[PDB]
Amino acid sequence: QIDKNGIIKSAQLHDKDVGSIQVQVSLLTSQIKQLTDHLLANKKDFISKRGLYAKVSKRKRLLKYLKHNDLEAYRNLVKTLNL
Amino acid sequence: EVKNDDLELALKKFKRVSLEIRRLAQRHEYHLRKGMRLREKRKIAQKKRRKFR
Amino acid sequence: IAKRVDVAFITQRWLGGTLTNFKTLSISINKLNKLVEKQAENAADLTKKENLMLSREIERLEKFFGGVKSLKRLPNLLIVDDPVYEKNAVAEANILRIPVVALCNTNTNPELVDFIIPANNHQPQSTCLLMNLLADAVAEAKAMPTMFAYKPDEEIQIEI
Amino acid sequence: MQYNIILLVDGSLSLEQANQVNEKQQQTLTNVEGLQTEYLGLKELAYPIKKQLSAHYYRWKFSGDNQSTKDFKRTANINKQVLRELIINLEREYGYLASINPKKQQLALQKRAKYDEIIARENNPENPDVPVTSGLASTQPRLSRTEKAQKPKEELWDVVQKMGNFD
Amino acid sequence: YCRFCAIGQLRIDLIDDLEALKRFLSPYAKINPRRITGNCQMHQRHVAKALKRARYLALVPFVKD
Amino acid sequence: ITTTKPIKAHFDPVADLLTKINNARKAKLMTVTTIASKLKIAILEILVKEGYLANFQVLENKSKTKRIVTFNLKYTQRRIPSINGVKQISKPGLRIYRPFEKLPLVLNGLGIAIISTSDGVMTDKVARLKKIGGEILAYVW
RNA sequence: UAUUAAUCUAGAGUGUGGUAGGGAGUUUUGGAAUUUCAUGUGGAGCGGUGAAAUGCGUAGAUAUAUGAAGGAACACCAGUGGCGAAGGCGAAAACUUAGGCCAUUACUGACGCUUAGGCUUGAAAGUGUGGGGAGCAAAUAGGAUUAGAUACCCUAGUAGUCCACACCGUAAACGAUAGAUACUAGCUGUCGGGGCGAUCCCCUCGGUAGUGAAGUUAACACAUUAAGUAUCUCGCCUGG
Repeated sequence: QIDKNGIIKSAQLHDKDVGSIQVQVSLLTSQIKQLTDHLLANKKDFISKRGLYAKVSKRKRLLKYLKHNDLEAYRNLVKTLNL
Repeated sequence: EVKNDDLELALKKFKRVSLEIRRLAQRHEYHLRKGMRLREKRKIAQKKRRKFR
Repeated sequence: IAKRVDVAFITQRWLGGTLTNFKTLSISINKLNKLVEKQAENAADLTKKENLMLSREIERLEKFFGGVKSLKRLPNLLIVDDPVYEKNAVAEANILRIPVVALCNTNTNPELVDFIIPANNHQPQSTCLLMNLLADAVAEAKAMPTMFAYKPDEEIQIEI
Repeated sequence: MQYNIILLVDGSLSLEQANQVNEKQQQTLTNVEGLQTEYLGLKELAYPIKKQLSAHYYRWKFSGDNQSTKDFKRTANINKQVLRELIINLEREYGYLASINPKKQQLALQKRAKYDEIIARENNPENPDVPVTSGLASTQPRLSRTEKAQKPKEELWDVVQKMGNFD
Repeated sequence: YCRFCAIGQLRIDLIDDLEALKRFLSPYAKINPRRITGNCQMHQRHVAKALKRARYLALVPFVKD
Repeated sequence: ITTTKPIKAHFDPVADLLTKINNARKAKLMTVTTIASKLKIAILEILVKEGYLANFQVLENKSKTKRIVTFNLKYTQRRIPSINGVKQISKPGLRIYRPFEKLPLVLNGLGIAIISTSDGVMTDKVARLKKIGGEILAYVW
């Protein structure tokens, strides 16, 4: 399982936040890692590949938007390596 | 039916049983397309619905 | 109501064409006059077939052209019980310029009626009361007595 | 998830040896705890699975690791003593947290009123009564107020009409 | 009239509900249609799955009545 | 004043208001509402001061978090809306700006076009009086 | 409107709780039926056609009783059903995973649409590597048919139909309707979520169908899921 609660505890920015940028990107990275494991397990899960591409597209667009509208937005990338 | 205690009504219902068996085997005495098979199934369902209001 | 007040009436609904032109109404009234004043002298002289044909023609004229025998110009008004089931005449009246007054509950097109009467005709008593009210409304014009206009009573009659 | 493990012994056998093999085969479970020992007695199978028409059924109830069963799966299939290893988990369509369960009074009322104990009473199982009294999933109200209004007008009647005294 | 609609249980287990399933069994040991059962879409498929699992457990004979 | 079933801004002021107007005059609807903005406020102002529109209101609940406008249409007892036709010339994909002597007129002067140059929207005759051209946005008549 | 500066959240997702499915793949398990074989009886037919024939039979077949092997499809439920972006998806279960719906009283701050180039998936037939190959069967042979029949009919028999790996990327891959954005009379069924509650009906948000006014299209026809209303983007169209 993804164990989202640890991801919530990882990079909180508020006293109560589940929809901030950091939580979204951390959950995206966790899901990317899990899906990479599952696709290297079985190499014919096409729907899983489509979901993987959707997740990576979401992550890329959010990261680019943060880097455009803010400067220190990608400060969570040193503590959580990209890709 | 399976049991038989009436005079001839048991064979009368066995006629229905044989008709059901024949109509089920109707799908297994000649081969056709799977899509055409499901289309025929839908048409049979529509005919049954017309028979059942 | 027709036998009470001297006005034309329709027994069976129009088949179309009996209201858009006067020439057909003229030949109809001429046929009625000829038929009545000729059958006044022909009831048993020849075979039963021709006399029965004369009677059948009289009855057919009653069925369709029964009430249209006292008009020289096109009807200036008409009262309809419902635009549905009588669509032909109301459509002609839309084509024509004659004003329309009619009964309609909700199953109508309000555009086709110029004097809306949202009176339900499902219950017979209301229809009877409104028909008598309109008969009394047209009664005062020809100086004939009125019965149910201000009377403190409702017409109650079990359905026949 | 839950674990309803229905287990079959090798046909019609004794009870002592049945408990012996049950508790021996239960040792294969890795670390999951919370099980209840149970037996469903001597039942009659619908068709001969191998040669027998009667055997003992067993029902398991516990919850734990999802990887603590494939070992039991591979041990049960090979051996001839255990025949069927049906598994039910919380993937079977279900749902209840604290309030979807206590509705059995509906069937209680059905059983009570539906049956006729008086020769002059008939309550059909499919009858309408219009019982909706209060509670309607309120229409999500949202209030406001005007601050800059202009040109107020009122129209009451709009349908086709025409003048009178048709001459 | 459906028994699974008159209770609103929305869940059925294999044990202690077999009598209703056998009541819904034609003398040919086949799943009865939706003409009489009263099951609409969810009770119907749950009953079907339960009967299939019982068949796999030799609780209802397949074709041999 | 209360309106549930929350509304959504279509894409932009002019297109939304124009399609609402066209659908209302097709369906003979009295009241039509939409999302509030300065441009739509100006459009409603000019179209109500030009004698083509009934009452118009702008409202909010407690802040600009939910701020909308609503308007009625001028009518007649014979069930005929005052407006008859509309066509948008300016589009989100194309905006044309024209000088003074290139100022269009609708019908032949009967219709009113809406032109904003530097002081909100205005009528064609006033813009020609001030000899300021600018951009048109829609023809109504 | 183009830039920047900030703000707010009717967009957007996120989370919370409820939530539904033939969604997908990997791994195990079952029965029904067919064929072959072995054993029990069996003695002149069997099989097939509109009519017949080809074909099979005393080495004892079809008919059956029991059992085994074996691989192909997973009736019943199964339906104006459901699911997914499409192709397509229906035995049972184990593991992982996909997206959807509802109240949001929660969060961030417009982060949204479309998408040239690229990338991924993409029936069925076939190509290559290797197994397995019960039936089904193009080409192939025979017998009937026809004036002729290289066809429809029947009996034979490989490729193939199955699977593991890497290919093909074709179609009526159809709703012959690109997506999105809001808005515009109604009515009748079905299902999913919420509340009330013996069922049933009720309301609210939705998937999904049918009927049907404005309006549209040349007509047919379409009708809140538009071929209406207008907008944004991409692609496509110029006689045969």
